[PDB]
This record gives sequence, structure tokens and C-alpha cells, in this order.
Amino acid sequence: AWKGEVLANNEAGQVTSIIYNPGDVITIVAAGWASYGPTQKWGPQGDREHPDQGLICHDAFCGALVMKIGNSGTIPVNTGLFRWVAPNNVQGAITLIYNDVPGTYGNNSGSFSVNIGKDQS
Amino acid sequence: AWKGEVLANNEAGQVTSIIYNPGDVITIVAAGWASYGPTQKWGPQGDREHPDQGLICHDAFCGALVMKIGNSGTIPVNTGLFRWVAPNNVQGAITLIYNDVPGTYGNNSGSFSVNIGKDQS
Amino acid sequence: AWKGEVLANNEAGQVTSIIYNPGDVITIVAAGWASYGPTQKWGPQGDREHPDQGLICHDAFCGALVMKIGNSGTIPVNTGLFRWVAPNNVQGAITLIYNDVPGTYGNNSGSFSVNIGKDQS
Amino acid sequence: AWKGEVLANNEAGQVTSIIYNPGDVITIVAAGWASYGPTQKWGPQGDREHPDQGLICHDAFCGALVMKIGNSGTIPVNTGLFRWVAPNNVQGAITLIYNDVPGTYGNNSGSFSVNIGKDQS
Ligand SMILES: O=C(COc1ccccc1)N[C@@H](Cc1cn(CCNC(=O)c2ccc(S[C@@H]3O[C@H](CO)[C@H](O)[C@H](O)[C@H]3O)cc2)nn1)C(=O)NCCO
Ligand SMILES: O=C(COc1ccccc1)N[C@@H](Cc1cn(CCNC(=O)c2ccc(S[C@@H]3O[C@H](CO)[C@H](O)[C@H](O)[C@H]3O)cc2)nn1)C(=O)NCCO
Ligand SMILES: [Ca+2]
Ligand SMILES: [Ca+2]
Ligand SMILES: [Ca+2]
Ligand SMILES: [Ca+2]
Repeated sequence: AWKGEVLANNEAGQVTSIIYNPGDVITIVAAGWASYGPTQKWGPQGDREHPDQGLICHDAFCGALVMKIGNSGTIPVNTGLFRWVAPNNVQGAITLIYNDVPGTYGNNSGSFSVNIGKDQS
Repeated sequence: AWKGEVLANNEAGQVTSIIYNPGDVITIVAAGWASYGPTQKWGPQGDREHPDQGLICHDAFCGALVMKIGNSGTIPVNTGLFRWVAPNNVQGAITLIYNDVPGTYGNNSGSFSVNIGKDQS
Repeated sequence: AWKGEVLANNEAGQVTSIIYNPGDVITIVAAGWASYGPTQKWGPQGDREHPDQGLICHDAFCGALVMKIGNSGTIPVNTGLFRWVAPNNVQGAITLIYNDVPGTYGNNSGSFSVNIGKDQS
Repeated sequence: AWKGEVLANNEAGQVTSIIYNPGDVITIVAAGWASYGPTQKWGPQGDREHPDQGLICHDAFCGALVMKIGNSGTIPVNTGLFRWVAPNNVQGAITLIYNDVPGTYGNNSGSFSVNIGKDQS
């Protein structure tokens, strides 16, 4: 398993120790409070009222937790994933990223606490 | 495993099929949007800026997801629990509940989507 | 999970720390060498060529590993049980027992090493 | 998970659908009866009193169940593996094989029944 923090102001995201392999089943739980710039903080689903002005993941709100698996595009994580299998052809290291517009991460704050594990299959 | 929805306006909460027994390890993942009355909605961690004016769970924000195991006191769930063991002497059915002040659930709206499973132990 | 040894000469059996509850999935793996009296030893399936002269478990060979769950009847274990669910109304502590004829355990020797754990459900 | 059989008479062994990846935790349970030549049969631990005359696995008895992960050397399985991680950084398909001396499998008989699954990690 892996446990760590994902900082909101880290544009690169947080590379984890988890290599997603074909057939793997995973669980992710994410918690905490972060901001993309405003004084308010939001949980790992982000800000449901905020427009998309060029986010790295168009399928999750601004301030949401997302991931990449190896060379994949961004995939929503939000609060987590329960006994989840990736699309076919998706494999590699899991990188966790805060969802914001490229070049706008430097005014972000807080973080999410994240647990990842592989499940029975 | 149990998969379902917890309505914000349900004071009695949602009795699940999960009977937590001594030694069990569980995983919960919770998602979605709910309100305790205001226009805004919050995710399963609730509203970090709301005062506690007699919530059913003093250890989570207003609008958070919480639970009881049998006739335990309320236990915060928030976005979820990763490979979690309950406090000693706590056992019985898991009841999922929206965190609000008793008698004030009638103006609530939304729901959380929740998965629970027992893990290897 | 539980790990321990079950002596062949222990007519009362080896009580484990595992309480089997309704809906539990378990895994057991057993190894080692034991005898019901002859100088030969057998593994946890017992001796396939030995007649049943009044064994505690008529659905396992002489010298096999068997169990009781609470005060159930004997249930064969042999080399182990892979992601197994018990029969209806069976619950309680797992006791591991060597399969021999009652009152004839005194000339037994050796032991099996056993791992038990609970699986996802 | 994978369920199937491996013949005592097959030098090539039984290629499974399980691809063991770095970090994977697996469980194997094996059962059944086989001989490397004599009229007697043994379970998956093989014959503890037999000399090694050039077995494919020097770290298991003659008549034992062993395996390869990809093109690894042989690894003992015996009655099974409980929540086991591969000690060397091996990867690839699990191949199950009966432990005998190469060129001497012609007088072998029987088979083992095997379950393999990936565990939580
Ligand atoms: O839609 C609403 C209001 O409606 C609600 C609110 C609550 C409940 C229900 C409805 N949302 C807002 C009102 C609102 C809506 N709009 C239009 C959309 N907003 C913007 O144009 C807007 C654009 C950018 C930014 S902050 C800006 O965001 C960028 C990413 O997009 C970068 O990270 C950058 O670093 C950051 O500094 C902030 C606002 N502007 N204000 C609100 O409620 N304000 C209070 C602060 O939370
Ligand atoms: O009791 C004895 C010894 O008896 C003696 C011998 C001399 C003097 C006094 C007593 N034997 C014991 C233990 C024992 C002793 N030894 C060493 C002597 N045996 C051998 O070297 C031996 C070697 C090979 C074979 S069968 C032979 O095995 C090969 C792989 O090794 C190939 O698979 C081949 O295809 C197959 O045909 C069978 C026996 N191996 N096991 C036993 O367990 N036998 C079965 C009954 O319990
Ligand atoms: Ca920003
Ligand atoms: Ca309310
Ligand atoms: Ca005896
Ligand atoms: Ca042979």
C-alpha cells in the first residue's frame, strides 16, 4: 500500500509507489482541504460551482483530486475509488495531481491525504 | 459488500447489510453532494466553517457522513475509511447517517453514494 | 489472521483465535508431517489407502487435518481451503483437529503448521 | 484467480493465467495425489525421505509441487503459499510443475488441483 500527501501547489503531482498492472483492483481514499487560490478550501471533489478555464482534467471540478496511470490522460479520483479496475491498456505508476489550470498552481494551498492499496482478485 | 445512498434528510440514517464483528477490517468510500439547509452543497467531509449547535457527531463537521456500529456513538466517516478497525467493544450493523442537529433534517437535500466492504484480515 | 501448529496426538484439538462469523470468507493453508501410529508420516490430506475405523471425520482420510467451527460437526481441511464460506448456521471459534479414531491419539506423532485468514467480502 | 490441474508426468508443467508482478501478494492452495514412479502416492509436499537425484527444484522434495514466475528458477509451492511475496524480483506468468528429475517423468502418474489468487497488498 501507499500513504502520502498531495500538495495543491505541486503542478507535477505526487508520484506514488503503486504500479498499476493489468487486472489489478485498487482502492483509493482521499481526505483533506485545499484551495486553488481563494481563501475558501474544498475537499477532494473540488469546487462544484467553478467554471473550467483549461483544467488538466475536464471530467473533475477545479480543486478535485485526479491521477495519471503511466502514460494515461488524467482520470478523476475525487474522494476515492472502491475496488476499481482501470480501463484496458492503462498501466504504470500512479501519479496523484491536484486539478488546476497549468501555470496557476503557485497560489494554491493545503493538501490531500491519500491511501492507495491493491485488492483481492 | 454494501453499495447505496445515504439521504441527507433521513434522520434515522441508512441501516446497511454490513455486520461489523470484532477484528473485522473495513473499507468505506463516500462521494457526492448534500446540504443541511443552505443553498450551497458540501461533500462528505461537510462544511468546515459551520458551528456545532448540537450535531449527532461532534467529531465531524455539519453535513459530514458519519456512522454507528450497532448502538455505538457516532463515528466520523467523511470521505471514507481505509482498511479500518473499530474501537474495542464496538460491533453490530453499520448505520450510515448525515451529520445534522436532531429535529432539523427536514430541510436537508442531496445524498452521498457509499460503498462498504470487508477487507482481508 | 492466525498461525500455529496442531499436534497429531492432541485429541481435543487446537483452538485458534479465529471466530468464524456469518458471511465470512476464509483461507487456510496447512503443511507438515504427522502419523496416526505407523513409522511413516503423511501430509495434511492423510493416508488415502487407510480404511476408516471410526474416524472423527468420515469425509477425510485418516491423518488428515479437519476442523470444527464452534460446536459444528467436523469439516475437512486437508491442505487448506481457498476463499471458502462455511455451511448454514455454522459460527464460532475454529478448532483444528487431526483425524484419527477417538481413544487412539496416544501413539500419534508430528504436527501440521496452519495459517488461517479472513478474505474480502 | 486461477483454478486448474498440473500433471505429474508433464516436464513442461501447466502455464496459468496469473501474471505475478513485483509487490504482488498471492495465495496458493494445492491438493491431490501423485507419484514419481513407485506404487505409493504422495501429496503436494512430495516424499520427505527421497534423495535428490537431480530434481528441477533442490529446495523441495521429489514429488512436490513447485513453480516458476516467468523464466525464474523453481520455487517451492508444496501444499500452498499463504499471503506470499516473491523473494527475488521475479515477474511473469506462473507455471506450475511437478518436482522430478528431467528425463524420468515417463513413469509418473496423478496430478494436483491448484487454486491461485492475488491478495490485498
Ligand atoms: O456560482 C457561484 C455562486 O453560486 C453558488 C454558490 C454557492 C452555492 C450555490 C451557488 N460561485 C461564486 C460566484 C461567482 C461565479 N463567477 C463566475 C465564475 N468565476 C470566475 O470567473 C473565476 C475565475 C477564476 C477564479 S480564481 C482562479 O482560478 C483559476 C482556475 O480557474 C486558477 O487556479 C487561478 O490561480 C485562481 O486564482 C475565481 C473565479 N464568479 N463569481 C460564489 O458563490 N462566490 C463565493 C465564493 O465561493
Ligand atoms: O525403508 C527404506 C530403506 O530400506 C532399507 C534399505 C536397505 C537396508 C535396510 C532397509 N526406505 C525409506 C526411505 C528412503 C530411503 N531412500 C534411499 C533409497 N532409495 C532410493 O535411492 C530411491 C531412488 C529412486 C527411486 S524411484 C525413482 O525416482 C527418481 C527420482 O529420484 C525418478 O522419478 C524415477 O523415475 C523413479 O523411478 C526410489 C528409491 N529413499 N527413501 C522409505 O520411506 N521407503 C518407503 C516405505 O516407507
Ligand atoms: Ca491556482
Ligand atoms: Ca438541516
Ligand atoms: Ca493413532
Ligand atoms: Ca519419475
